[PDB]
Amino acid sequence: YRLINCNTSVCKQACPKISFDPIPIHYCTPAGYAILKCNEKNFNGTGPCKNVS
Amino acid sequence: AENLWVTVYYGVPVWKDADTTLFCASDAKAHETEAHNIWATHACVPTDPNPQEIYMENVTENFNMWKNNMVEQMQEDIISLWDQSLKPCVKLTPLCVTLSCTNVTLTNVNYTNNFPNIGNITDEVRNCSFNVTTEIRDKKQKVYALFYKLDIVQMENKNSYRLINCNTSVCKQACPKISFDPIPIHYCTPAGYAILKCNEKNFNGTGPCKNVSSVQCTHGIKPVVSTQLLLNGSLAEGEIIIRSENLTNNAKTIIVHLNKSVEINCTRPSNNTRTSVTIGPGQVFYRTGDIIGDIRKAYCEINGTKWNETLKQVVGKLKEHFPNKTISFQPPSGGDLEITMHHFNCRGEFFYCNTTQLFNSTWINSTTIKEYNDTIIYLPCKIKQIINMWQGVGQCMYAPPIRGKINCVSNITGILLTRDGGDANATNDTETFRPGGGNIKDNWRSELYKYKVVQIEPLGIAPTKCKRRVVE
Amino acid sequence: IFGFLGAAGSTMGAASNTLTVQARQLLSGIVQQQSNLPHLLQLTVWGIKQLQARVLAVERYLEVQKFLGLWGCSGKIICCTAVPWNSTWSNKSFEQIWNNMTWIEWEREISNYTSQIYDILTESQFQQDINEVDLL
Amino acid sequence: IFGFLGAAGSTMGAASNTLTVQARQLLSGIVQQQSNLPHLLQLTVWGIKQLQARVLAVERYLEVQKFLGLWGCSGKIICCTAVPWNSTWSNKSFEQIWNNMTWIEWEREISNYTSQIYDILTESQFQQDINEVDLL
Amino acid sequence: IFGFLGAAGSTMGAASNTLTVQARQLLSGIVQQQSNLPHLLQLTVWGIKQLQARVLAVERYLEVQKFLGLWGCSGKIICCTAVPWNSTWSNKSFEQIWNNMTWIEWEREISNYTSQIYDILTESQFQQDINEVDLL
Ligand SMILES: *[C@@H]1O[C@H](CO)[C@@H](O[C@@H]2O[C@H](CO)[C@@H](O[C@@H]3O[C@H](CO[C@H]4O[C@H](CO)[C@@H](O)[C@H](O[C@H]5O[C@H](CO)[C@@H](O)[C@H](O)[C@@H]5O)[C@@H]4O)[C@@H](O)[C@H](O[C@H]4O[C@H](CO)[C@@H](O)[C@H](O)[C@@H]4O[C@H]4O[C@H](CO)[C@@H](O)[C@H](O)[C@@H]4O[C@H]4O[C@H](CO)[C@@H](O)[C@H](O)[C@@H]4O)[C@@H]3O)[C@H](O)[C@H]2NC(C)=O)[C@H](O)[C@H]1NC(C)=O
Ligand SMILES: *[C@@H]1O[C@H](CO)[C@@H](O[C@@H]2O[C@H](CO)[C@@H](O[C@@H]3O[C@H](CO[C@H]4O[C@H](CO)[C@@H](O)[C@H](O)[C@@H]4O)[C@@H](O)[C@H](O[C@H]4O[C@H](CO)[C@@H](O)[C@H](O)[C@@H]4O[C@H]4O[C@H](CO)[C@@H](O)[C@H](O)[C@@H]4O)[C@@H]3O)[C@H](O)[C@H]2NC(C)=O)[C@H](O)[C@H]1NC(C)=O
Ligand SMILES: *[C@@H]1O[C@H](CO)[C@@H](O[C@@H]2O[C@H](CO)[C@@H](O)[C@H](O)[C@H]2NC(C)=O)[C@H](O)[C@H]1NC(C)=O
Ligand SMILES: *[C@@H]1O[C@H](CO)[C@@H](O[C@@H]2O[C@H](CO)[C@@H](O)[C@H](O)[C@H]2NC(C)=O)[C@H](O)[C@H]1NC(C)=O
Ligand SMILES: *[C@@H]1O[C@H](CO)[C@@H](O[C@@H]2O[C@H](CO)[C@@H](O)[C@H](O)[C@H]2NC(C)=O)[C@H](O)[C@H]1NC(C)=O
Ligand SMILES: *[C@@H]1O[C@H](CO)[C@@H](O[C@@H]2O[C@H](CO)[C@@H](O)[C@H](O)[C@H]2NC(C)=O)[C@H](O)[C@H]1NC(C)=O
Ligand SMILES: *[C@@H]1O[C@H](CO)[C@@H](O[C@@H]2O[C@H](CO)[C@@H](O)[C@H](O)[C@H]2NC(C)=O)[C@H](O)[C@H]1NC(C)=O
Ligand SMILES: *[C@@H]1O[C@H](CO)[C@@H](O[C@@H]2O[C@H](CO)[C@@H](O)[C@H](O)[C@H]2NC(C)=O)[C@H](O)[C@H]1NC(C)=O
Ligand SMILES: *[C@@H]1O[C@H](CO)[C@@H](O[C@@H]2O[C@H](CO)[C@@H](O)[C@H](O)[C@H]2NC(C)=O)[C@H](O)[C@H]1NC(C)=O
Ligand SMILES: *[C@@H]1O[C@H](CO)[C@@H](O[C@@H]2O[C@H](CO)[C@@H](O)[C@H](O)[C@H]2NC(C)=O)[C@H](O)[C@H]1NC(C)=O
Ligand SMILES: *[C@@H]1O[C@H](CO)[C@@H](O[C@@H]2O[C@H](CO)[C@@H](O)[C@H](O)[C@H]2NC(C)=O)[C@H](O)[C@H]1NC(C)=O
Ligand SMILES: *[C@@H]1O[C@H](CO)[C@@H](O[C@@H]2O[C@H](CO)[C@@H](O)[C@H](O)[C@H]2NC(C)=O)[C@H](O)[C@H]1NC(C)=O
Ligand SMILES: *[C@@H]1O[C@H](CO)[C@@H](O[C@@H]2O[C@H](CO)[C@@H](O)[C@H](O)[C@H]2NC(C)=O)[C@H](O)[C@H]1NC(C)=O
Ligand SMILES: *[C@@H]1O[C@H](CO)[C@@H](O)[C@H](O)[C@H]1NC(C)=O
Ligand SMILES: *[C@@H]1O[C@H](CO)[C@@H](O)[C@H](O)[C@H]1NC(C)=O
Ligand SMILES: *[C@@H]1O[C@H](CO)[C@@H](O)[C@H](O)[C@H]1NC(C)=O
Ligand SMILES: *[C@@H]1O[C@H](CO)[C@@H](O)[C@H](O)[C@H]1NC(C)=O
Ligand SMILES: *[C@@H]1O[C@H](CO)[C@@H](O)[C@H](O)[C@H]1NC(C)=O
Ligand SMILES: *[C@@H]1O[C@H](CO)[C@@H](O)[C@H](O)[C@H]1NC(C)=O
Ligand SMILES: *[C@@H]1O[C@H](CO)[C@@H](O)[C@H](O)[C@H]1NC(C)=O
Ligand SMILES: *[C@@H]1O[C@H](CO)[C@@H](O)[C@H](O)[C@H]1NC(C)=O
Ligand SMILES: *[C@@H]1O[C@H](CO)[C@@H](O)[C@H](O)[C@H]1NC(C)=O
Ligand SMILES: *[C@@H]1O[C@H](CO)[C@@H](O)[C@H](O)[C@H]1NC(C)=O
Ligand SMILES: *[C@@H]1O[C@H](CO)[C@@H](O)[C@H](O)[C@H]1NC(C)=O
Repeated sequence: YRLINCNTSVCKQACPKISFDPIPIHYCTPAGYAILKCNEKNFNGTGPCKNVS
Repeated sequence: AENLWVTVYYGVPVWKDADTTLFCASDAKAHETEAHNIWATHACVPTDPNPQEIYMENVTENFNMWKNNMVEQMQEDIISLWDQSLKPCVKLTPLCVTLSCTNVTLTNVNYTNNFPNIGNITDEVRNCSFNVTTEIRDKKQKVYALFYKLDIVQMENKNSYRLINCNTSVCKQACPKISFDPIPIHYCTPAGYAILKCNEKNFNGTGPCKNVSSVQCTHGIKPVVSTQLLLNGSLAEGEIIIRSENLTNNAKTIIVHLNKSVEINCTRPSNNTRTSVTIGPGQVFYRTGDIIGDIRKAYCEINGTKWNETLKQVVGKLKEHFPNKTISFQPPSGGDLEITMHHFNCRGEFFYCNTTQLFNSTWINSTTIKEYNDTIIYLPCKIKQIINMWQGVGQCMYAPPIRGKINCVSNITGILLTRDGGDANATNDTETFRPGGGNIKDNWRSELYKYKVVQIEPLGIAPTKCKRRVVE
Repeated sequence: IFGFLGAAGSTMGAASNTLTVQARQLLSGIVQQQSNLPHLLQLTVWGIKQLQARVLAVERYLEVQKFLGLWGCSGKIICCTAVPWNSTWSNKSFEQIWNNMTWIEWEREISNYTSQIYDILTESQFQQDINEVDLL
Repeated sequence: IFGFLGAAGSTMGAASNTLTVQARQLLSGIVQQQSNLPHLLQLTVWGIKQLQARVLAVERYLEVQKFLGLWGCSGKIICCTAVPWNSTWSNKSFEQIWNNMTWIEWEREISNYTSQIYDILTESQFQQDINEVDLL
Repeated sequence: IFGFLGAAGSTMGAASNTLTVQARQLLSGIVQQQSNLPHLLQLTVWGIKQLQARVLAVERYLEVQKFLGLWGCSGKIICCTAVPWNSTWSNKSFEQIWNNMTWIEWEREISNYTSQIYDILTESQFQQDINEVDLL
């Protein structure tokens, strides 16, 4: 047999001291920008939102 | 008088000579072809659809070619882009081993459309077999490939060859899905700087220009790279212009910039097929499998009469700076293959054309006009694959073969000459100019000779009879 | 009406009626655009020259606005001042300045003293505030 | 009282009592902090997305401060100008603007002419500075 | 007659005469030069510390210029406002403030209230601008 990846690429070994635990990440805007959030609970994908915060 | 007080004016039209970080702006209409060009990448900001050029009337400004900083920035940008385009993709370290080449045997068409009748590509390519490694390290395979004789060097044991780069560097294959097409690049300044452009039509290199105008950024500049003849350039307006840093210093190159193009029509009539092997895990090496059908050396055709008149005009201009001598051209006297032969590019294939029928003649006194018949000059051209474009700074490259027939139609808007040094014991009223010479920077001085970067100083101070109202 | 630097060759009298055309263009530039199309594109060779051309545009604007703040000329295009001309900087008459020179020649005659005229301008504005704090 | 953008839905005349709330937050942010803990940590993926957030904040703030300086409204929140309203930009009455529209609705109504009003406002201030030079 | 920060030990009365000395140096620095000689020099380890030193200097200047714009003190060094010190921030007499106190000590003992004086100073200026709108 041969390894699965030996014709597509070469795979660097996942690296011993790092962790794959997902820590929550907050995406924040610079100064002069803002993020409008649609608070409607029964809100589908697109359209007008009426209690934007 | 005694009623003069300092008054600050903001926005006055003053400037000082300075150097800045020019960025790139290119038109998006040419792009969006998903071609991933090398130079005019998608990273360049969109250009202004209606650029503004303001005619500055009463000002004379001291322009200085040969000392422009705009050129060196272009050089560094070209080198950096060339390096970063070759970074991601395949190397060629497992490729070049002890090859074994024999003369190629081909089956081909007979007549081959023998209109030029220049020659035949036999005795230029070698059909070499060598052992490479497949995707598995513990398995070696014997494979054949067609290599031009300029890419392989002959080591000891004369029936065994090696690639030309192994003992000096490692070369990375020209990367398969990128383009070498020169898309025009505009060089725009930050906000606070301006570019002064000299509009004099008959303007030598340096001196005080009397017809300056102001622009935000330059015209389209093609990064096309050539050695002996400027290609795809911008024509001179007034007449033939001969520019050099000092015309009495033969170490300084001469740039002859024309006001009427002479088209050069280049073709590779051969039929090269492209095959692909695997030299490693996910690393594919492209090679020339066979030459089937037409077999003929690549050549470039030039109208003889147009070039002949162009040389007449260039000699007419040259006689003014050298008043009492005959002007005679001669072919290059030696050097690298990038100097002795006109080097350029088409669709990834790198051409080296001979150009010795264009560049030797004598013009003694123009005693009588000599009339001839229409002729077409056929310059033979070689093709190279292991390309070291810049001698020691640029990464060595291997350009894969291009399937099909290659054809370019280009303009010749300039010539790069180099005067042969003179002696003192006896000068028989003759001067010989040999083409080529200079570095790559002279290919971009031919475009950036009109432009100078200046920094705006908008804070002015002048006396006035007004006094600030002092509060009680 | 003239464009950018369009009256740079005209005399100081007639080149001072178009100060706004060279003043509208100290921050506005093409560089605020993003790209032709949006790895790590913020590190490309063309993507570093564009980052340093935004910091250059900002800095060149502040070094002229910083002086205006100190002299008390913020928000003004033409700003009078209570600093008298000693004529050691330049002993020309009024007519020989506003009718016989362009702005570039004038800024070359007093290039000696601009390092000192700036300090005199700053002190005068400071002396206006001290004379006004201890007076009201 | 309202928070940032809190009066975005109120009318023009009633949402103008909270201008300082949205004017105090044009440079202040979280980005100025260094990191959780400090190779070449300035070339991380989030070391560049934070370097360009600091530059975007500066240019966004300096974009309007440039116009305030030209118009002569530096250091002021509400600034009165000597430019008459020709009503071709909008001919709505006083009560149909300050008591009936919204700042978002209003600014979308005269978005056609804001490129010209900026030129008129700048040139009007230049004429005021010329007048006082030949007056004092 | 003093250098930068030369009056940091003097009393507040005698240390307010050298305000311009510490004010001329909020943008000016050595960093604005290019280098000893012009691989990838723009991303050297010390080509990045210079890039972030230029941004830090610009942002530091704009943190105080932002306030002076709101308070109405743009273009002035000693700006006299209309906010009444209510003596809750400090009940020290006028003599004791300006006559054995240094600028460093004063800032420390009112450091609890600068977050509130800044918001009061902004509100007074806004109330000034509203009063002129319905007065002119
Ligand atoms: C949806 O959400 C779900 C809920 O969050 C989520 O499920 C959770 O998944 C995470 C995954 O990280 C789980 O966290 C891990 O839990 C492990 C359980 O450990 C048990 O066994 C230990 C004995 O080995 C016990 O000691 C331990 O009890 C105590 O454990 C803690 C001390 O370690 C202590 O604080 C607790 O209070 C408890 O009392 C438990 O019984 C745990 O082992 C693991 O620890 C790693 O991560 C910690 C940080 O969270 C580090 O502090 C710790 O040192 C471990 O890090 C090591 O391993 C990492 C991964 O390889 C490396 O990156 C680190 O560098 C480090 O590796 C170093 O040390 C090695 C020696 O240990 C050495 O060999 C290496 O070379 C290197 O030097 C971690 O905490 C969590 O428990 C799950 N939740 C539940 C409820 O079970 C789910 O995954 C989510 N869904 C999806 C799809 O993701
Ligand atoms: C001096 O100036 C002249 C004039 O500009 C210049 O000549 C021109 O050079 C360019 C660059 O090589 C030529 O453009 C190429 O032309 C070939 C010819 O194809 C013919 O046949 C097709 C039908 O199949 C016709 O549609 C076409 O019009 C031609 O008649 C094209 O095949 C090339 O196409 C490639 O580039 C396109 C760019 O959008 C892609 O869309 C296309 O898919 C092709 O890309 C392929 O190769 C890429 C790598 O190169 C690869 O990344 C892609 O994935 C894909 O595989 C191309 O259009 C142009 O024809 C020349 N014009 C003339 C009149 O000769 C000279 O070159 C210049 N001098 C110097 C020294 O540079
Ligand atoms: C828009 O969303 C906000 C969310 O804050 C709604 O306000 C809350 O609504 C929920 C559900 O009705 C209540 O339980 C909360 O007490 C409300 N207030 C807060 C502070 O959460 C608001 O009602 C929504 N808009 C409309 C028109 O209902
Ligand atoms: C300064 O340069 C401009 C460049 O446009 C010159 O304008 C051209 O001059 C030639 C020579 O007579 C005319 O044939 C063209 O019609 C003119 N316009 C253009 C667009 O080319 C101008 O003559 C030069 N000299 C002066 C004094 O302005
Ligand atoms: C290109 O420049 C040459 C100058 O070298 C021009 O040649 C001149 O053309 C005029 C036409 O009226 C003749 O009278 C001159 O005798 C020519 N000079 C020489 C030295 O032969 C040529 O006309 C220019 N062509 C274009 C298209 O601008
Ligand atoms: C460039 O070269 C190509 C081929 O070398 C030219 O195309 C041929 O031109 C000859 C001229 O007599 C014709 O007889 C052929 O029919 C053309 N086609 C082919 C397939 O050979 C092309 O015209 C040249 N371009 C220029 C500008 O001279
Ligand atoms: C280069 O040499 C190799 C081997 O010497 C040639 O490969 C063989 O070519 C013959 C042609 O008659 C075929 O029948 C064989 O199948 C090919 N493979 C082998 C393993 O023998 C190759 O054709 C040569 N290339 C050229 C262009 O002549
Ligand atoms: C090569 O250039 C010459 C010009 O030196 C061309 O000859 C001209 O051709 C045109 C069109 O056929 C005629 O009107 C002219 O009278 C010819 N002579 C001159 C002096 O212009 C010749 O046609 C060109 N060759 C090709 C293949 O196009
Ligand atoms: C370009 O072609 C010319 C011929 O057109 C070559 O000149 C010949 O070079 C060989 C090499 O020693 C000499 O033996 C001949 O006497 C030369 N002249 C002729 C008419 O053949 C020239 O060498 C070619 N360029 C290069 C770089 O090889
Ligand atoms: C090669 O040169 C020819 C003639 O000099 C160019 O043809 C003209 O180029 C100008 C560009 O200024 C266009 O405005 C004209 O429409 C073109 N045609 C004619 C009949 O004048 C040609 O564009 C040049 N090729 C390249 C790639 O630049
Ligand atoms: C949203 O619209 C409603 C309805 O116009 C506003 O509610 C009125 O606000 C005014 C302003 O003080 C009061 O005089 C009225 O009594 C309110 N009710 C009605 C029925 O008109 C509301 O204020 C608006 N939202 C905001 C944030 O101002
Ligand atoms: C440092 O403190 C000393 C006090 O010990 C200051 O000296 C006094 O200065 C005042 C005003 O110049 C004089 O009226 C006193 O007579 C001085 N007293 C002594 C004992 O010399 C000194 O000026 C301070 N230095 C600075 C730079 O503030
Ligand atoms: C002048 O300043 C001095 C010190 O800066 C003050 O005197 C200090 O008083 C405290 C008691 O509150 C003593 O503990 C210190 O030892 C004193 N300082 C010295 C140097 O002896 C004094 O209060 C200030 N002047 C006035 C009028 O309050
Ligand atoms: C979401 O629901 C609302 C009301 O039911 C409707 O107006 C809107 O079109 C819907 N959007 C989609 C994407 O279905
Ligand atoms: C190949 O080139 C030689 C060189 O002149 C020529 O004699 C021959 O006819 C060409 N063709 C073949 C098939 O050999
Ligand atoms: C390739 O290797 C095989 C077996 O290892 C050998 O027979 C053949 O001669 C080699 N070909 C070369 C070295 O060109
Ligand atoms: C260029 O020509 C002008 C006059 O046409 C002359 O004054 C100047 O010295 C020349 N410069 C050079 C470098 O030859
Ligand atoms: C050129 O090579 C291709 C590759 O298969 C072939 O199809 C084509 O027929 C060849 N050209 C001629 C003229 O036969
Ligand atoms: C070029 O012109 C000269 C004029 O002296 C002539 O001798 C020569 O034969 C010409 N070249 C061609 C190829 O006609
Ligand atoms: C041009 O070519 C050679 C180059 O040295 C020269 O000697 C000769 O006189 C010229 N003409 C021909 C036909 O070679
Ligand atoms: C004029 O400049 C000199 C230069 O030293 C200076 O001493 C003098 O004080 C200046 N004039 C006035 C009125 O201050
Ligand atoms: C109003 O618009 C008209 C035409 O668009 C113009 O003539 C007039 O000057 C404008 N008003 C002002 C105050 O400029
Ligand atoms: C305001 O302008 C609109 C559009 O020209 C026009 O229809 C309307 O009658 C105008 N209002 C008045 C009061 O003239
Ligand atoms: C004085 O200022 C302080 C600041 O904390 C505040 O708490 C207090 O209410 C103020 N007093 C008056 C009368 O405004």
